[PDB]
Amino acid sequence: MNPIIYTTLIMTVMSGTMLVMISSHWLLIWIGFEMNLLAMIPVLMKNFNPRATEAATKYFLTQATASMMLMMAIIINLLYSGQWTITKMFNPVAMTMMTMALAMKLGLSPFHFWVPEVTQGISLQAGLLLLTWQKLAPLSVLCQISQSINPNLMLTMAMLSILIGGWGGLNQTQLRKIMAYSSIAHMGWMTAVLPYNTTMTILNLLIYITMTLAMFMLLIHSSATTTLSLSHTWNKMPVITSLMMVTLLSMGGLPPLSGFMPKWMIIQEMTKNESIIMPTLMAMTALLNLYFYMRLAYSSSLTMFPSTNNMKMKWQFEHTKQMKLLPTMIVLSTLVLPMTPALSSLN
Amino acid sequence: LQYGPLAFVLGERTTRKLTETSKVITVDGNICSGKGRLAREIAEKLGLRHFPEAGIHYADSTTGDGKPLDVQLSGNCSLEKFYDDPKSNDGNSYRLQSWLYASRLLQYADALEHLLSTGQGVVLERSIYSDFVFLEAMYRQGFIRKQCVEHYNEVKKVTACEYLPPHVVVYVDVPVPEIQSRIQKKGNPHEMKITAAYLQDIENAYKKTFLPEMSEKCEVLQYSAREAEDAEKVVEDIEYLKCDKGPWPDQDDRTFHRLRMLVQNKLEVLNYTTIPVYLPEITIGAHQSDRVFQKFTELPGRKYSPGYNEDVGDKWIWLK
Amino acid sequence: KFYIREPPHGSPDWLKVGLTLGTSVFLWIYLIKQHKEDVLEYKRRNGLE
Amino acid sequence: MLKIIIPTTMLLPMTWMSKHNMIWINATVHSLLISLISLSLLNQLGENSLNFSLTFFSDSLSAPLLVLTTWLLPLMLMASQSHLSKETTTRKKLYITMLILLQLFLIMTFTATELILFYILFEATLVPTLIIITRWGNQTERLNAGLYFLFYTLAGSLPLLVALVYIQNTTGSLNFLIIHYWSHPLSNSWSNIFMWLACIMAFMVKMPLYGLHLWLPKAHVEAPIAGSMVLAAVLLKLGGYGMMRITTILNPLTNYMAYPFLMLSMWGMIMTSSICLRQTDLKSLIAYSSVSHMALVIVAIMIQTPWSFMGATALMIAHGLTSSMLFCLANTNYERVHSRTMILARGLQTLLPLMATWWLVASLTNLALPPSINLIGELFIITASFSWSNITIILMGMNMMITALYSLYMLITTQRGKYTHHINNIKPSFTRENALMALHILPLLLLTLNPKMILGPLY
Amino acid sequence: IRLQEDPDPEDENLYEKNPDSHGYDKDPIVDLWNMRVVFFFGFSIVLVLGSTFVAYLPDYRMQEWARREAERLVKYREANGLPLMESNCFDPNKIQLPE
Amino acid sequence: TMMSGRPGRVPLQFLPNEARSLPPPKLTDPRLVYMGFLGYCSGLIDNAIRRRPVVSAGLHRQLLYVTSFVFFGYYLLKRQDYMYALRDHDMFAYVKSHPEDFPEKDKKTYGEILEEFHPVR
Ligand SMILES: CCCCCCCCCCCCCCCCCC(=O)OC[C@H](COP(=O)([O-])OCC(O)COP(=O)([O-])OC[C@@H](COC(=O)CCCCCCCCCCCCCCCCC)OC(=O)CCCCCCCCCCCCCCCCC)OC(=O)CCCCCCCCCCCCCCCCC
Ligand SMILES: CCCCCCCCCCCCCCCCC[C@@H](O)O[C@H](CO[C@H](O)CCCCCCCCCCCCCCC)COP(=O)(O)OCC[N+](C)(C)C
Ligand SMILES: CCCCCCCCCCCCCCCCC[C@@H](O)O[C@H](CO[C@H](O)CCCCCCCCCCCCCCC)COP(=O)(O)OCC[N+](C)(C)C
Ligand SMILES: CCCCCCCCCCCCCCCCCC(=O)OC[C@H](COP(=O)(O)OCCN)OC(=O)CCCCCCCCCCCCCCCCC
Ligand SMILES: Nc1ncnc2c1ncn2[C@@H]1O[C@H](COP(=O)(O)OP(=O)(O)O)[C@@H](O)[C@H]1O
Repeated sequence: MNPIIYTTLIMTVMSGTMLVMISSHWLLIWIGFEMNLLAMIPVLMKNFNPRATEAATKYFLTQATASMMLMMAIIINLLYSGQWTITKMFNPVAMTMMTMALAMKLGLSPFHFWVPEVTQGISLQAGLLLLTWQKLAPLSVLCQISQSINPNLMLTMAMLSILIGGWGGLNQTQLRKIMAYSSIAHMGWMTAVLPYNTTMTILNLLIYITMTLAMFMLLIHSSATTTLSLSHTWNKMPVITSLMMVTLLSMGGLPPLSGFMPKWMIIQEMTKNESIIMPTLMAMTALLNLYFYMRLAYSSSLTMFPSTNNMKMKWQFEHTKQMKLLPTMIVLSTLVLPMTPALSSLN
Repeated sequence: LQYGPLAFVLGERTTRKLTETSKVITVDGNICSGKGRLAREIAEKLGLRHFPEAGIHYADSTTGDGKPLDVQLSGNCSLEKFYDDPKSNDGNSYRLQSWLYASRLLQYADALEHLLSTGQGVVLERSIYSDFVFLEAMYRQGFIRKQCVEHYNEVKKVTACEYLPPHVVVYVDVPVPEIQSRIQKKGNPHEMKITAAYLQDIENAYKKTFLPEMSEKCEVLQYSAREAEDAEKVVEDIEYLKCDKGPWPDQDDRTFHRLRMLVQNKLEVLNYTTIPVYLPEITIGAHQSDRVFQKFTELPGRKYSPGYNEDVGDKWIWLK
Repeated sequence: KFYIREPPHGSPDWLKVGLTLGTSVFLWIYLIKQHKEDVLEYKRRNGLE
Repeated sequence: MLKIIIPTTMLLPMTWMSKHNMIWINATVHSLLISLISLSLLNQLGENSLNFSLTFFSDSLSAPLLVLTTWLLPLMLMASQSHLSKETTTRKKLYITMLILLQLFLIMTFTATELILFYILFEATLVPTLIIITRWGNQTERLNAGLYFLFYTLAGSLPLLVALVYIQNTTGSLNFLIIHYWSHPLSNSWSNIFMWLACIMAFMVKMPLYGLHLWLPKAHVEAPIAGSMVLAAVLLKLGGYGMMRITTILNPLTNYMAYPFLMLSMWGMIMTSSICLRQTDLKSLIAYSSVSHMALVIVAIMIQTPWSFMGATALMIAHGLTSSMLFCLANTNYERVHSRTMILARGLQTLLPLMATWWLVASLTNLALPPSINLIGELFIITASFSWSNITIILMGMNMMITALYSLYMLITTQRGKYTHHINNIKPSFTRENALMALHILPLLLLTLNPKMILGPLY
Repeated sequence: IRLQEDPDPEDENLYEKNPDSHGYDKDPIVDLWNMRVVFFFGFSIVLVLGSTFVAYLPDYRMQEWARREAERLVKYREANGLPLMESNCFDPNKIQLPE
Repeated sequence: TMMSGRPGRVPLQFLPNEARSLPPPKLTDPRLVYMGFLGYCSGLIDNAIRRRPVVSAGLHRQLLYVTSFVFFGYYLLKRQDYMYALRDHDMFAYVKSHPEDFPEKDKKTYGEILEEFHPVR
């Protein structure tokens, strides 16, 4: 792919998301979604191989079905209200269809399989962009339409997402599938807190994006896509393994790291509204995520797996490409707990 | 500046610098032949750049100071031990074979980078495409194992599926008795311990597999010893051949940009040479790996990046 | 001349060094001026001085 | 409290900027200086605590624990010197950094004035301990030990976080002074029962409680010497401190919910002492003895009488010191013979007289020989339990008998008898080891001389 | 065999290379000064100075003050014939029972 | 969403004109010091990742890290203080406007208040 074409497609994806986030018209929001998907498909199919083609095909099918459902919901809402402005939807059936379409776009359970499938199919940069941006946009739409969301359905989908992410991450071995299930669990947390405080939703989004960027960029730096491939990193650059370990600890919600702040704020907000059982179950279920994070950290940082012989040549040579904002994302993902009251600024 | 997408956008195109002599003339040949002399003759006459045959201390040569490192820190293998005890129980034979394949892959990447950054052709004494003959010769004699052969095949596939094919098997066909006579005349005892069956297996691998395989891709120019003495005839034959062979005619500017980005990054070149396949011959224990890495870091000019080593005479560290 | 190849960071990039130092100094002086203006505006608006 | 907090955050850069051969010297000297500085917190009042600021305060319960932590850091440094000779400079500095961070988190946990900050720091102590165990442990089971420890603690403590945020929303503040002055009785309903369960179960899993204690042998056996020293002496006391702090808002429901935990704790004393009777590993014996003592402290806290809190505090301090000394002795014996089996090495009194003396003193302090603070705390707890009911005396008596039995059993097995013939690498005891044992044992006798400093705020 | 692994090294004895070793470090001077600083600081400073500091800590617990106040109250009570210990902590006049 | 949709809210404005009536954060603020500490840590991590002397290489870029973090932290603190002040102002206004919803209660002394006593035995 030509660099000019690649940057044009990236800017088209970003422009589609910006159009979705700045448009007050349902037709314009749908147009932004269509543009985002259209420009996103080649980014997935950059490195051409049958696995990438299959991942792109599955992603296209899922996103097209979600877009059709979203347009149907828009039309149904227009039928009973005659309004195009994105506000509290005036029809429960249209609201349910919109919620299901946005859940399918985000990856919430039971619409989650395509997330690990595509993430394994595509490369690390494609997975990073996919997760981050393609979860950034529908969450903005949901935050705009929050006041009409059915709490029962939203919380059911959120809890299912958390459980499914935990169990999938427990069983998986591939780094990209682990990241996909982590994304599913964090989206579950965000959508669980969504019907109560969109500010907490945005805070969780920002923290999750920072941690995911840090983890994916560390994986790109180490050029590891499996557990055993990552197990050789300690013999070439042990600093990266330690940074990855602290990032994994933060993603598990362990205090006093940055990952504990979203869970803490969400628990507080949900327990303000006389909801105890849901926060308790959500907090207890994150232990599965922390378990597979710790299992991944054992193989890379806290132990020394056997190495190979060409690693000496690896030592002789030096990394050339420099990651952008990697130290900043590492610091922001582990040491911003004492700056929690900035959520008022985020408000 | 360093080559990249910004340079490509600005207009640094590879096909602009390419010429008729911009050819990766790999010269494939046999053991103890005049291939090294023939390659040097071809490089001078055609104006190309000659790469000496890749090795452990060739891999050691390109990085830092050109002086070689200790065998413990680099390679962990020796050719003399392979000659003395080919079937030793420490896996030195396959360890040496894998290290030599990695060195040849690095050398091919360097040659491609030089060709695509300067437009000058390159002459290689041996390449990764002809490296499998030694592995087959070892396997026939029983020096290495089937698992070693499978690991070599996997690494070779995943690492050589990327780069462009070589240019000529200049097979300096020297009979095995003449090879043995030359080895005896040279006088090195370790190579004098080479058996005749091992030398025959290399020739069988070249003639039965490598020669037919490369005939489809490109022209193959086979010469005897006396024919290879006349390098002018070889040069004339090289300049004569013209056809639509290989992917080079269909190579585009974008493909050349991708290839240059791949070959300018050595860690991406040597990425799949360390796949997690735990053969006893190549696997290193955790404690030994840690100790050897500590020694390598204790080496004089290799603790930090090249521009940030005070002990070797780097200044302005605090402003760099 | 220890390294056979010239390292990409062999010599300091004086352009980058100057840009970095100038940016740091400019940001610091702008922050100090902004703080002084904010203090004066707060005092004027609240009538303290 | 900043006069103690800042010197630790200065220990960090000092450790990372010191020379390769001076890290241990600098760390030990400045840790001793910080301990001397922290000794000033023992000047507590009689009515109200010392309120330094809105964030940190010191009480007659917090001060001895802070002094114990600041005193325990240099001993861990000495043990690390012992067992980390061949490590690289960067890894040694990382180990010292982990110890320093753990000490800082413990200090802030003990001096925190609000329950949510207390929870944050008390959970922050998990990371350095897990890293130390799973990184510098010697055997394969260290990963499993770390997993068990981390997940037991988190499964205990997450409902505590939910309960704390609920309590703040309901009442207005989690500040300890406010929740003590504005305390109101807790009605006997299912919601109050479950809130009580959340808080108490969190601190009991941390304590630990019998039935929730397997993580303790798993982690203490497989941890390095410094990790074992900090796990047994200080990290076990976080649960006791929390229970003595959190029970202010749980009355009168504690009078009704304490029965299952009291029965569990007493029968756990009995069971763990009996387990100590038949242990083939010395570290496991010490760990189960720690479990028994913590069960006794649980009984004291649950019966919750003014004579039981003083005994609880005294027993916590005494057990911390005694367990640290026992672990140090066991580690010396292990480093001599590279095995934790107790019957492997014998005749150690013939081979090493001074270590035999240290073993005798440590085992005498373990079995609560009067007038040691171990016995003071145990006797206060026993008297309070007798006032509570008149069969607790039977249970305490049999527990005390079995405790003496297994203490003297391990002493006789390790030190007395005929030396093993084929073990010929028993070098004379080092001055470092002798000084470590002396620094462990002398403060116990000094606190015996002056016992009012470790009897809590109810003295 | 399965790996190219180093053999387990024999444990080094500090007394072999230094019969006067204190067990702190393999360098003689560093070992000697580590022992000296540990002994001096810990034993002398911490033990002796902290022990005497704690012994002579001021009576902020008001034990002696409480004893003197108790003596004064006992003297005043038994001089005037009043009971030594009052029946109630608070004043029933100020306490208003619900009725 | 609570604050969004408040009357008089200008979109995409980091700090409105009414925020200038509040005391600006002091340059010696502990939060600003923590932001500078985060910048210094980011610089050290940059040196470690790029394999340079951590505490002595790239002093200019470490200074730039610290300066940028301090600048953004100062503006973030200003916005946070403005938001909290606005929240308190709205709360007090609503409490004033709804006295029947927020009534004063009689203050009874503990001598008058009857509370049950639960013995501990
Ligand atoms: C004021 C107090 C502030 C305290 C802040 C505390 C928190 C700091 C967070 C940020 C730290 C950034 C560190 C960057 C990486 C550095 C690595 C390194 O080599 O360092 C050696 C480096 C020099 O050695 P080198 O020869 O250049 O490097 C050798 C190579 O690394 C070649 O060596 P190698 O590759 O052979 O080394 C192998 C090593 C390579 O791996 C590492 O070195 C990784 C170490 C962790 C880095 C990532 C940390 C991320 C954040 C974690 C936060 C956790 C909670 C922290 C709570 C803090 C509360 C205060 O890997 C292993 O050993 C494998 C096993 C790993 C086990 C687990 C390790 C990670 C534990 C996670 C928590 C660590 C927290 C403390 C970290 C301290 C690091 C210095 O020294 C320093 O970096 C010292 C930095 C501190 C002093 C700076 C100078 C100050 C002078 C003036 C003082 C004035 C005081 C008053 C004013 C203060 C104004 C600020
Ligand atoms: C020789 C054989 C020894 C072993 C067998 C023992 C046999 C009995 C030996 C008795 C020897 C001592 C007898 C004489 C004692 C004289 C000193 C004693 O009288 O003073 C004590 C005081 O001792 C100290 O208080 C002990 C200090 C204990 C604390 C030391 C801490 C050191 C740092 C270590 C930290 C460890 C942390 C552990 C958690 C805190 C008691 O307090 P007090 O009589 O009224 O003080 C008088 C001063 N006044 C009048 C103004 C009040
Ligand atoms: C570690 C995770 C946090 C990452 C922090 C970086 C994230 C990007 C920050 C980019 C800041 C750009 C500011 C430049 C001016 C932007 C003005 C406009 O875009 O936003 C303004 C300010 O809004 C911004 O969202 C606030 C920026 C706050 C950035 C820091 C957030 C910190 C969150 C707490 C994390 C703990 C602190 C960690 C240290 C940073 C006004 O918004 P407004 O249109 O009128 O309100 C309605 C919009 N809603 C619906 C989204 C609310
Ligand atoms: C919005 C993104 C802004 C990104 C700015 C940085 C450039 C792109 C990323 C490059 C890679 C990251 C690491 C950079 C340092 C290491 C590489 C190096 O040597 O860079 C040299 C360069 C010299 O500085 P110079 O070119 O003068 O930059 C200012 C120009 N006006 O050194 C530098 O330029 C150092 C700059 C450090 C910047 C740290 C990141 C920004 C922090 C801002 C504070 C707020 C943080 C919170 C999140 C963002 C909020 C807006
Ligand atoms: N892949 C390989 N495996 C084992 N040995 C190899 C391999 N490649 C080269 N060698 C050894 O390197 C030596 C190269 O000698 P060569 O350069 O052919 O001699 P001359 O310079 O006389 O032509 C040979 O003796 C051969 O045994």
